[PDB]
Amino acid sequence: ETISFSFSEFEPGNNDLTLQGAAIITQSGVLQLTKINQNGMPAWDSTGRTLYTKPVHIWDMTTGTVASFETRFSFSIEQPYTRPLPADGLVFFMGPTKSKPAQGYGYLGVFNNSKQDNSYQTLAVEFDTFSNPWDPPQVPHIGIDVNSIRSIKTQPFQLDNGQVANVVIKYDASSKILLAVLVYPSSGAIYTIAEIVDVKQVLPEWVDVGLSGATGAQRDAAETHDVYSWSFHASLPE
Amino acid sequence: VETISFSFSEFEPGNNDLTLQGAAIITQSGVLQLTKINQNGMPAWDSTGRTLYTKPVHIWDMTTGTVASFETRFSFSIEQPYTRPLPADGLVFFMGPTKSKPAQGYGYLGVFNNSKQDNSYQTLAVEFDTFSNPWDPPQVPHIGIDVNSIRSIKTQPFQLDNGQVANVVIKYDASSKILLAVLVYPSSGAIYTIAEIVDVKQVLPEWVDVGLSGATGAQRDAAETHDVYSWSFHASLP
Ligand SMILES: *[C@@H]1O[C@H](CO)[C@@H](O[C@@H]2O[C@H](CO)[C@@H](O[C@@H]3O[C@H](CO)[C@@H](O)[C@H](O[C@H]4O[C@H](CO)[C@@H](O)[C@H](O)[C@@H]4O)[C@@H]3O[C@@H]3OC[C@@H](O)[C@H](O)[C@H]3O)[C@H](O)[C@H]2NC(C)=O)[C@H](O[C@H]2O[C@@H](C)[C@@H](O)[C@@H](O)[C@@H]2O)[C@H]1NC(C)=O
Ligand SMILES: *[C@@H]1O[C@H](CO)[C@@H](O[C@@H]2O[C@H](CO)[C@@H](O)[C@H](O)[C@H]2NC(C)=O)[C@H](O[C@@H]2O[C@@H](C)[C@@H](O)[C@@H](O)[C@@H]2O)[C@H]1NC(C)=O
Ligand SMILES: OC[C@H]1O[C@@H](O[C@H]2[C@H](O)[C@@H](O)[C@H](O)O[C@@H]2CO)[C@H](O)[C@@H](O)[C@H]1O
Ligand SMILES: OC[C@H]1O[C@@H](O[C@H]2[C@H](O)[C@@H](O)[C@H](O)O[C@@H]2CO)[C@H](O)[C@@H](O)[C@H]1O
Ligand SMILES: [Ca+2]
Ligand SMILES: [Ca+2]
Ligand SMILES: [Mn+2]
Ligand SMILES: [Mn+2]
Repeated sequence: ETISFSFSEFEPGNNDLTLQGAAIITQSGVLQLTKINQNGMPAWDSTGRTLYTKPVHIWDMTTGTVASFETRFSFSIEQPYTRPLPADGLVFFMGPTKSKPAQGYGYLGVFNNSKQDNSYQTLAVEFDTFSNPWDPPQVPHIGIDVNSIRSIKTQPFQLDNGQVANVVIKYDASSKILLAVLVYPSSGAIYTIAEIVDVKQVLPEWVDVGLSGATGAQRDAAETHDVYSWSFHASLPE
Repeated sequence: VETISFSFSEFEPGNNDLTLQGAAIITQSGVLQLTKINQNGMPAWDSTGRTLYTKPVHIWDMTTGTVASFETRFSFSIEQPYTRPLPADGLVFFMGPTKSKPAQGYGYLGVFNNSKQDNSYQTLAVEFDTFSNPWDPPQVPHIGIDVNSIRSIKTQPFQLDNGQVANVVIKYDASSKILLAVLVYPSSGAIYTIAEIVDVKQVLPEWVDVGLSGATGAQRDAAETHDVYSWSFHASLP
C-alpha cells in the first residue's frame, strides 16, 4: 500500500492541502505558515499549519506490518528584529487524523503543554528557534519529538538568516531509525540527527501529515516560517 | 575525555599526517587523486590507491565498555569519461586495524579480499560504489554501509552528477548505535541518506586507523576518477 505527493510549489486553492490558523499560500506560491504583516515584517503571536488532505496508512494491527516513509521540504526562517529573541520555530508532524491546531509558542501548534503524554500519538521533527525551559540551551536546534515537545534527541544548527534550507526526513521501519538532515545550499552546511522510534507504539494506524509554525508570546519575538516545496512518500508492506 | 580530530581543507604534497598507499598521490593543486590519472588527464584502469591518517583512533575501551562517537566529512568527485565499458569501481571511507596495507582492488575497493563477511576484517566502511558486482544491488552508483564485508548490510542508490563535487557526512552515535551517512551534490542540490544499526564494539578493534580508498576496474576503460578535495574527522571517547 503506497501513497505520495509532491509540491514543487504551492498555489492558492490546491484542494489537497488544508490550511489552518494563520497559514496562507501567496500568489507567488509560498506557504507562509505564520503571519507576515503588511509591512513585510513577521507578526508575533501567530500560529499556522497545513495538513495533507489524504490520511496515510502507517501500520496495521492485523498484519503487524509497518510502513517506511520519507518527506522533503524547503523552508526559510528570517529573524529580522534586533530584539527581543526570535521565536518559536516550525515543524513536520504526523499524528491523529482530523487534527486541529494545538497550542502555539513553544508548543509549535502541535502540542498542548510540555507533558509526556502517549495520548498525543504524535511523531514530529522540529526546527526550534527559541530555548524554552524544556529545551537544550542551544538554538536553533533540530529535534525528534515523540508524544512530547520534550525531544528525545536534539541537534544544534546555525541559522543562515533568511536563506532556504532543504530538509530530508526518512523512517526505515525495519531498523526503526528516524533520520533527518538539513542542508543550506547557500553555505553548504549540513546537519544531521537520528534516533530509534517504534511508530507501532506511537502513531495510530492511520495518520495525517503536516507542517506547522509559530511565532512568540511577546511583541517582536517573531520570525518568518516560509515553505517553498513539500513531498512525501510512504509504503506499507503487505 | 579522549578526543581526536583533524581537518584538511585541501591536501599538501608531503603532509606527514597522511600515509599514501598504492596509486594515491596529492597534486600540487592540493587534490588527493586516489586512483591514477594519466598524463592525458584520463583515469587509468586497474588502479588502487588509499590514504590513512597517521594517528590511530581510540574507538572503544574493553575495560569500561565505553564507545566513542565520531563523525567524518569529505568532498570528492567521480568522473566517468567513457561510454563503454561500464565504469568502476568506486571509493570508500573505512575504519579498521592500524598499519593495514591495500587489500584486493576492483570491486573489493582496496579494503577487502573477497566478498565473504569475516569478523577478522574488523572493518567498518561507507562506500560509494559505481559498479554492480555479483554481491551488489543492481543499481549503481549506491552508498553502502559495510560491516566486515564488501556485501553491504544496507545500500542506497544515488544518481551520479558526473565529474561534480559531492559532500559527504558520516556520523556514528554510540548511544543509539546508529551509523548514518549523507551525500549532497551542491551542483544539483540532490540529497541522499542512509543509516543502520552498528555495534562497533563487536566490529572494530579498540584502536583503529581511518582512511579513504579508491579503485578502478579490471579491464580497459572500466575506469573513473576518485578525487578527494577535503577531509575532516573527529571522535570522542567518554
Ligand atoms: C587481505 O589479505 C592480506 C594478505 O593475505 C592480509 O594481510 C596479511 O595478513 C597476514 C596475516 O594473516 C600477514 O602475515 C603475518 O605477518 C606477520 C608479520 O611478519 C607475521 O608475524 C605472521 O606470522 C605469524 O603468524 C602466522 C599466523 O597468521 C603463523 O603461521 C606464523 O608462524 C607466525 O606465527 C604472518 O606472517 C605469515 O605467516 C605465514 C607464512 O606462511 C607467511 O609467508 C607469512 O607472511 C601478512 O603480512 C599481511 N600482508 C600484508 C601485505 O598486509 C590482510 O589482513 C591482514 O593484514 C595484516 C597487516 C594484519 O593486520 C592481519 O591481522 C590482517 O588479517 C587481508 N585483509 C583483511 C583486513 O582481511
Ligand atoms: C490537546 O488539546 C485539545 C484541545 O482541548 C484536545 O482536544 C479535545 O479533546 C476532547 C476530548 O479529549 C474533545 O472533547 C475536544 O473536542 C477536543 N478539542 C477541543 C475543541 O477541545 C486534545 O485531546 C486529545 O485528543 C482527543 C481527540 C482525545 O483523544 C483526548 O483524549 C486527547 O487528550 C489535547 N491532546 C492531548 C493529548 O492532551
Ligand atoms: O519571548 C518569546 C518566548 O516567549 C515565551 O513566553 C513568555 C513571554 O514572552 C513573556 O512576556 C512572559 O512574561 O513569560 C512567558 C513565559 O512564561 C514563550 O513561552 C516562548 O515559547 C517564546 O514565544
Ligand atoms: O569491467 C569492470 C569490472 O571488472 C570485473 O572483473 C572482470 C574482468 O573485467 C573481466 O575481464 C574478466 O573476464 O572477469 C572479471 C570478473 O567478472 C571486476 O570484478 C569488477 O569489480 C569491475 O572492475
Ligand atoms: Ca522551543
Ligand atoms: Ca561494486
Ligand atoms: Mn526544542
Ligand atoms: Mn556495493
